[PDB]
Amino acid sequence: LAKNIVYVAQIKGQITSYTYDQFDRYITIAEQDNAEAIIIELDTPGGRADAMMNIVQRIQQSKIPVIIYVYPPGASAASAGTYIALGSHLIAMAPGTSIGACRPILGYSQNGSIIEAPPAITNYFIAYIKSLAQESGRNATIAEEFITKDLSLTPEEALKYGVIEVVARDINELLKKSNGMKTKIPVNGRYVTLNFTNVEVRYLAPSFKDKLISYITDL
Amino acid sequence: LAKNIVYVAQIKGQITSYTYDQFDRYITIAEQDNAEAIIIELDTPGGRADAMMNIVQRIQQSKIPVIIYVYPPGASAASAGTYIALGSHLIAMAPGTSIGACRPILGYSQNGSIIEAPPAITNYFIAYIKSLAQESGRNATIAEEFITKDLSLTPEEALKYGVIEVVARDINELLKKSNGMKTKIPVNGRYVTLNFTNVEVRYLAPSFKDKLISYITDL
Amino acid sequence: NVIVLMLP
Ligand SMILES: [Cl-]
Repeated sequence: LAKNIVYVAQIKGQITSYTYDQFDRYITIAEQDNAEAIIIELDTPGGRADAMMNIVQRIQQSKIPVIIYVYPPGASAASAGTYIALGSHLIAMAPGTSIGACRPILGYSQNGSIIEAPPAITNYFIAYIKSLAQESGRNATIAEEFITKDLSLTPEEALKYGVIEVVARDINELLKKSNGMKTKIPVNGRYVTLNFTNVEVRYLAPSFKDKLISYITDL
Repeated sequence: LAKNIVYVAQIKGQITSYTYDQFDRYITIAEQDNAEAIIIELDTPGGRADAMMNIVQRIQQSKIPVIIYVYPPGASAASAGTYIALGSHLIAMAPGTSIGACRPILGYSQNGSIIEAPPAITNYFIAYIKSLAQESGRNATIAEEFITKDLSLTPEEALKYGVIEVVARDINELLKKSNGMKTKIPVNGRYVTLNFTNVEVRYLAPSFKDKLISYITDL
Repeated sequence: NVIVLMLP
């Protein structure tokens, strides 16, 4: 039991009910193993509000820090993924990645045309995103604009505007740079200082089910 | 005199985008074969709002009557499924089936919890369900209560209250009772009289993709 | 583009 463990997992594609299950499974593994943290490499272009809210909640109740890492280069945490990022203990972005564009919608027509929701539901998600940002000490002005302006930011813009905490090219740089940082939200009632000196990195493989279901959603 | 072709298809589980694809596929086949009607045996606990609205729209554009049949016994057209019924040319229910229970929620949470829908979403769905009822000469008063009271009805109740047109034990009894009925919404701008004298019934198989997706669901 | 809703 005299080890320091960081888990790394991968989450890719639409945020659905199934994505909740993955988040729950990986975070649960890390908790049961008393990990110092879990890093989630996140690449998601969109998803559902309900699954997103359930994931933020599961991260809020996590017994270990959850670091959302927008990875690999070219990844995005757009739409539902931005809320997940904003709801977490720390956000890192890889070079060539994107955060933002969070406008809520009722979905897509037969055309593939955009079905915007009523004005008051936009206001509801503005409130929600402002809440997540203020609870984690992040820029709620820019967060609001993720919705009202469909604003999208590069990693360096995200850092300068005080939306994320780290820009890192890989897991190793991420660990080096986030070492000694405080979580932006508590872990079990307490803001925690990340201890990543002498850490063992453990990669959690996506299962066959994860890949199959992701690939089917994909199309 | 003329032999009238009627297609029968089964649609089961949660209303999603795959469900839209099923409705689209089954209705197209029937339109191309110049069918008198397509009956859809529907059993759904609910689902997604956008896919539901896409399905209602597909049914409005249908060049043939679409009959929603809540079947087999034990089935329901709850939540999104009720809007589909209300948006169709005729509704039938088997004994022991259910319709209604349409109070929108943002979704289900972790531990039996539910995420409440803001009043705007609720009012928006009240307007929409009342409109579908009015357009199809169905009880708009009762349809609102599907939402405001999470009201759910038996087949006998649904008929009595002017929500559905037919209570039938199988395809046989359905065709016999609905023969001579006018569709509740138009088919290409005319309210059609159903001719179920001299009928050939054809059952439509679900495709590979249908079977795969739902078998992943059963697990 | 978060998609919002469903019913129960
Ligand atoms: Cl600490």
